[PDB]
Formats: sequence, structure tokens, C-alpha cells
Amino acid sequence: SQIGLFSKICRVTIKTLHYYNKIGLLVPAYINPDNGYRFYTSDQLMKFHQIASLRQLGFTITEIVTLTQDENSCHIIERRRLEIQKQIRD
Amino acid sequence: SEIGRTTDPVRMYMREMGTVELLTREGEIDIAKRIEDGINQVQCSVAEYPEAITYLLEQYDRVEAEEARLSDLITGFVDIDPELAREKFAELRAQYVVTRDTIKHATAQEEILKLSEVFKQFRLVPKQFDYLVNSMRVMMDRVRTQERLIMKLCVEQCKMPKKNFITLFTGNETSDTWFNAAIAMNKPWSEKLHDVSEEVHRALQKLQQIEEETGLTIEQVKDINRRMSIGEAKARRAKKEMVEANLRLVISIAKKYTNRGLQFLDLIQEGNIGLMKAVDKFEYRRGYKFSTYATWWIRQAITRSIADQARTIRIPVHMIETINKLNRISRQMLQEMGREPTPEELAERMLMPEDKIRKVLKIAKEPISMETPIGDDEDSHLGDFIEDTTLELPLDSATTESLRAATHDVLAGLTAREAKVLRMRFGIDMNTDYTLEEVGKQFDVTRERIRQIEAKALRKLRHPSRSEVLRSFLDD
DNA sequence: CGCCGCGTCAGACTGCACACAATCTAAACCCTCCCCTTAGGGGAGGGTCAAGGC
RNA sequence: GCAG
DNA sequence: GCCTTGACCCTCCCCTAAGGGGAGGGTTTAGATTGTGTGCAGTCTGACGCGGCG
Ligand SMILES: [Mg+2]
Repeated sequence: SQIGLFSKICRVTIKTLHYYNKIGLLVPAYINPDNGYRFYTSDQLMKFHQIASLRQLGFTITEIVTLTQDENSCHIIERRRLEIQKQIRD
Repeated sequence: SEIGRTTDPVRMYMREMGTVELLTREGEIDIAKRIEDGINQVQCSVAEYPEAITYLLEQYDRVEAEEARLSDLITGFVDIDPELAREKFAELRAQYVVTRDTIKHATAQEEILKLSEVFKQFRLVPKQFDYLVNSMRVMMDRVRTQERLIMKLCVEQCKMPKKNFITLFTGNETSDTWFNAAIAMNKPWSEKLHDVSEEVHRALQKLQQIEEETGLTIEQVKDINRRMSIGEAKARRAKKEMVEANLRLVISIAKKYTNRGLQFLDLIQEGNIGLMKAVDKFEYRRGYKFSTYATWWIRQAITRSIADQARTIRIPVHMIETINKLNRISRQMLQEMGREPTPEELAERMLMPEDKIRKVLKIAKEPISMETPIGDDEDSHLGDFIEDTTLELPLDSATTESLRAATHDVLAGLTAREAKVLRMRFGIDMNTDYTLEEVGKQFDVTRERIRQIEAKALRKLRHPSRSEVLRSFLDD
């Protein structure tokens, strides 16, 4: 799945996929070396779904990197829970 | 014949081009078959070099863990799913592992052709195929210039018979027993030769790594490189026979691009380059005529060159396409509205912001010649109305020298310390101006004292005692 | 060796005014790199201001 | 196009 | 006056989060097409030289 087709699958812009690759959040499965074209697979959509599910909760990008790479990390989500409670009060 | 009657390069091109008769529907198929026969011949020759198929096998081992995809290494199979390629690489692997353990020598010389004609099944991509052929090329080319310098290691010693020297060199290739009979010749030349028999050693034995590196010896892969050259020069003179026979297609396309900023021959040369690409990328097994594909490539090359090199100040292909779209939209609006469209309504026929269209309209103009006759006078050109605007007027040069003199007067009407602080604080009589810290380091003084000095000196120069010479330089 | 064809080379000098050229066509993908978006933070580089002692 |  | 001295202060460059927007570059396009045409200029004469050419 080339980046255009995949960007329409997940319904997000191309620059978002470029950015998620740049920061190492969502890396394409296979980058063609001379052109540089990015090609994704189903198991990239499986990760983008998790990314978008966490990003609708307001988690900052680095928090998502930690949430996806470090397990049993409920203290960061609870911390974010307390911050969201503070912003709701505010 | 007609040779010598014209000097026009376009007449010469057409005359020389028309000596090649066109191809029929089955002529292109024959020529494409010859091209692919040449490339599979060089394939089946390089399959004699086993490290080639080991590289391709470890490339598939990279495809195992998603280092690449299958479309990057193989484009098809003749005798696309990953279903068949697993047993395909099993077919090549089983042949390689059965060819490995055999060392013999007529016993081990049919296994290699079995390897080559099982490897023929792979329709390789140009990437890997080019990689293998230039790899074996550079390998035998370095060991081959090594063989050539082994020969011309005798030319520094003497001038020698090579026809007597070729009968010896081939076949031993692990020892100097071919070099031992050179002193059995003992004509004067073969005196000098033997005294360099030491500095030939590190040459004459080091290809002995490749004697066991490829598994083959140098005369076998010598014939393999010779048949490589036969195959690739067979494909090369077949692509040339298909390029030369479609050179009228280029002209039929390139006449449609004539007055767009390039000469006719520039267009047909760029079309020729595109046609050579079209020949390189043609698949006759699609059952399509050559004209349908070659037109795409010729059109691409020609329009690309018009975009690149038809303008004096080059605009990119994105702006070239925007200008072309604007001109087409504008000639449709002119036909509809019966008048030239103003850029505001041209901004709603297109869907761009209006200042973008205004700057796009400002771009497209081409530079005027500085030799255009004005009013067609042909004794007055545009270039002799253009003034040099970078010069400074000699009144301003005289003013600058007068100001330098006045500043010298005023600064000599100060003490040496204040004049030095002002001549370093501005760049007067120096090549550079300095910060307060640099002027202070010149005087082993901290910056604020330098600031105080410079302030009091400016206060003195502001007085009506010293400033009536300087105030005259400020225009009221 | 003498002749005819062909090519090349010239063709006043100053001034005003005017004013150039005008036709001529691809699209859909992808990539990288640059600059931009908030509401100010952080810091290098470089002046400036009252104070004080020499 | 014009002036001498 | 000659200096210092700590405290301020200015401009300017880059940085923030998560991408937007654009510029400027690459690449392929598979029915089949296979020799440039201006409704061109050509319109200047005389001297000289040189080269095919009988
Ligand atoms: Mg006139």
C-alpha cells in the first residue's frame, strides 16, 4: 500500500504519515531505497489505529511513544488523568 | 551520391536517417526477442559465477525478514505472487547445494550449465541484474589489468616476444614453472626479466585468492567474461536496430513541438533519448505495438526538455505547468467572454488566489534582446539606452573624499585617545570597526570606560566649535 | 591554362521622435527541504546607566 | 518618419 | 577628570507541538500514429579572388 492509498485508508493526510515516520512513531514496513517511496502494510494500519485511539485522549506524541514501547506504565496515564481533571476544573 | 551538396544539419540528419527501413509488427517482436536473448545469455553466463546466485539467495534471505519486497528483486517468471517464488528459490537453492560439493574435471562441468538453465527462469529486475554484471565486470577487470601489468612488467625490463610469452602464461597460474622456462630461452631480454621475478610474486600469486574465491579459475571465468561481452554486445546491437528504425516516430512527434523555444534538432535529439529509453523498457510479451509505448517516452523526453531548456531564466516544471494551465484557461475564457479575462475573474475560473495568478502572469515574459532595433530603426538598439546603475556619480565620489577630509580635520581636533577610540569604534582609516570590548582590550580597559570616552568625544564633536564643517554634509 | 560560377566584401556623419512581440498545450503520483503556525523562553553579542572609588 |  | 563595577537592557537567532503548505525535484504513463513545412523570401550592385572545368 503506497502512502497515498494508505493515507486514504487511515483517513489522515500524507504529511501526518511523513511526520510519524520522522519521529519514529509509525515507521513504514518497506521503504524503496532509490526513490524513497514509503509502502505500508496491514500491520501499519493496526498500529495507526492504536496511535489515533491514544491521540484522541490528548496524549502528547512522546507520551504515545512511551505508551507503545513501555508496558505497565499506568502511572503516566494516571498522571494525564490528573492533568485532564485539572484542565476540566480550569 | 548527394554527399557534399548541403551543409544543413537537419537535411543531413533526415537523409542519413531515411536509409533505415521501418519495422513491421513482427519485426519489432523479432528484435525484442533478440534483445531478451542477449540479456538472458549474459544471465546464463554470469550464473557460471556462483557467488552471483549466492548473493541473490541471501537477497531472498533479506526478503525473509522484510528487508525488501519481492517486486524489488524479481519481476516475473518465464519457462506477482510470493506463492511460486518460494519453490523457485528452493529450485535454485537445491541446484546450488548439489553443485557445491562436486569438485570433479568433466564431472563438474555440466552441473554449472544445469545451474545456468535453472537460473534462466528468473526474470530479474534491472537493479540486481546490473549489480551482478558490473560486479563480475569489475572483478575480472581488476584481475585482468593485473594480468596486463604482468605482461607489461616485462616491458620495463626489455622488449619481448609476447607470442612466445602467451604460450607459457596460461594454465599453470599457481606457480612460476611457466616462468622457469623463460630462463631456458636466455635471449638477452630474458636476462633482465628474471631480476624482477620477486616483485611479480605479490602480483602473480594474489589472483590466487580469486582462483579459490569464485570457486573457478581465471581461464574459465575468462571465457565466461568473453561470452558475457558477446551476449551484451548482441543485445546492444539489437537495441540499436530498434532505435534506428523508429527515428521517424521521433520526428512525427517532434514536429508538434516546433516553435516552443527549442530548435527542431534539439527536439528530435531529446526525442531520440526518450526513444532509447522506450526501447530499454519495452516488453513485447504485452502484445502491444512499439509505437504505443515509444510515444509515451518520446513525448516525455521532448516536453521535459522544453520545460528545462527553452527559457533563458529557467522556471521549474511546476511553474511551467501552472503557466500552461493558465494560458489554456485564459484562451477558453477569451473565447467565451469575447474579451481578455482580467486576473480577478481568471482567479475564479481557476481555483487559485488572485495574487498567485498575478505573479504567475508576471513570471512568464521572456527577456528581450539587447539588440532589438527600437522602432525598427536598425541604427539604434535597446542596449544603448540601458544605463549602468551601479556606478556612483563623480559628485558623490567628490563628496565622499571631501567628507573624508572633513572627518580627518575634526578627528585631528581631538586628543589621540579619543581619535583612536573613534577611529576604531567606526571603521575610519581601518579595514574594520570594533566592539567596545575589542577597543577596550586594545587599551587594557573595560568596555564602559571606552563607551564613556566615545560618548564624550561625540559630545565634543557635537559642539558649534567643530561641527560646522560636518553639518554641511547632511542635506536639508 | 584561360574562363565562368560563386562567395564575400563593402556601401557618409551628427542629431531629434518612436519605442518590444504579438501562435504554439500534461498528469498523477512520490520525495526532500524550507518556512510557517502559539506565546513567549533561552542565550550570545553587544550597549548603557547610575553608583562609586582613584 | 524627420532635420542639416 | 580616569577608571571600575554590578546591574540592566536591546536586538537577533533559534526553540517550542503537530503537522500545513508549498517549492522544486524525481518517476511512469502499453490501442495505434514512423521524413520539418512558413500560403517564408526570393528582389543589390560591383569588385575581387578562387576554384572547378573544358
Ligand atoms: Mg527612419
